[PDB]
Amino acid sequence: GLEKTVKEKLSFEGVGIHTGEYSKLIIHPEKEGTGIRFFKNGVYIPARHEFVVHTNHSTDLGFKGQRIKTVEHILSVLHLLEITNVTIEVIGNEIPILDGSGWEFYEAIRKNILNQNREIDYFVVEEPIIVEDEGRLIKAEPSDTLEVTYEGEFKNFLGRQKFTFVEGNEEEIVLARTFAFDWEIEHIKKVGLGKGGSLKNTLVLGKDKVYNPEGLRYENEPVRHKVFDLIGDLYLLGSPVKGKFYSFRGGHSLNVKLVKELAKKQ
Ligand SMILES: CCCCCCCCCCCCCCCC(=O)O
Ligand SMILES: CCCCCCCCCCCCCC(=O)O
Ligand SMILES: [Cl-]
Ligand SMILES: [Zn+2]
Ligand SMILES: [Zn+2]
Repeated sequence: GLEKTVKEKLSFEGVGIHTGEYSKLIIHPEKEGTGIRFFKNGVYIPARHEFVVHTNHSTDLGFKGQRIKTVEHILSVLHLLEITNVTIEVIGNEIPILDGSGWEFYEAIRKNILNQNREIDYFVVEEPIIVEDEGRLIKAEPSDTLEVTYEGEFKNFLGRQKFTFVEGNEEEIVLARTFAFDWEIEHIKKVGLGKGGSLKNTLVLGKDKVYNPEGLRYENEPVRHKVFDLIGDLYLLGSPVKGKFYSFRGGHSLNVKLVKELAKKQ
């Protein structure tokens, strides 16, 4: 595939799920070889693993005193559409959560793609690798196409379920929303996070119920979202990725761990 950017600048605004503050981003086109980078208060923050500063409840990046929380959804959409050269100006300290999925990002960007004059140099997983953390595990192996499987084991009605993404099925995960278990909301609030969360941007699940009146978009929306999250974190490798991944109860922390190990080996 050819490197790509946007035909014209695109903007999105709303509240940050964690800061609860107003935030906006403006995606500006860039020439070939530029890569993906954020811009905040005068500083450019490359969308790469070296700049990750936090991974609990979101993937946050930072450089020279400037931080941007929750980049996983916008990066996932960019990765899925193979947008390789753009500057994402950010107003605020976090990417707007919108409806909790990548839908708005996806539909807007997909309609404004601009192919460029340069072949994409994909990050190709060369050899099998596995990272673990108290039961949680992620395995990556060679593959000509990006394939991502997530298997969860939930302590509620969801039980054990899995979902596999394969190239071409982007629409099957870009609508999956951010979720959250009622028994964990106090903690999230207590650690200074989740200030902008609401039934409008997050699926709240109980031991045996779904609080949102709209219910789940798919019986397995949570695992679909996890796949969506992992795909965004994988883009932190600096280039579109080709490989087969299997995540069992993985989260941002483990996702970034895998990314750093892959980058290290290669
Ligand atoms: C670990 C990942 C997730 C990010 C989740 C942040 C969102 C915080 C939750 C806010 C929802 C509050 C809803 C009130 C509780 C209720 O109705 O039972
Ligand atoms: C179903 C749409 C209704 C809006 C969703 C209701 C959830 C909002 C409650 C959290 C907002 C309060 C933030 C705070 O804790 O100060
Ligand atoms: Cl925490
Ligand atoms: Zn926590
Ligand atoms: Zn997410």
